[PDB]
Amino acid sequence: SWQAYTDNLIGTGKVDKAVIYSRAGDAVWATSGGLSLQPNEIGEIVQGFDNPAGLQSNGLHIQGQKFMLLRADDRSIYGRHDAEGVVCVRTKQTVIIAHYPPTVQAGEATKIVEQLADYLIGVQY
Repeated sequence: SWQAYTDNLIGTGKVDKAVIYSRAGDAVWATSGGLSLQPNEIGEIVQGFDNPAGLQSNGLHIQGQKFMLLRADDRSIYGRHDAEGVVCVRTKQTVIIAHYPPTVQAGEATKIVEQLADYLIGVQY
């Protein structure tokens, strides 16, 4: 029920768009809210989990829009563009990317996406 995860994320209202890619970033397993990434944009994000150097320099591009990297480790990468942002989290088999609008506080968006990541990870995904 990959679709249930993304739908339930946007259902919370803390995230307005979300996509679950395979870890390799080569397959869309679920999408909600029409978030669309170009093949190279998803390639940059996937790599960034291992080496955020590039993302620190050029920024995160989501649908052509540029997001500044804020935080980045082996599992999470957070970005911002004015009052809106993007949360990218890598699990064992997927890469989740979610967008939150200006009407939402980064802390709430982040927490809800991270909680899905906790769930999938504890279940081998």
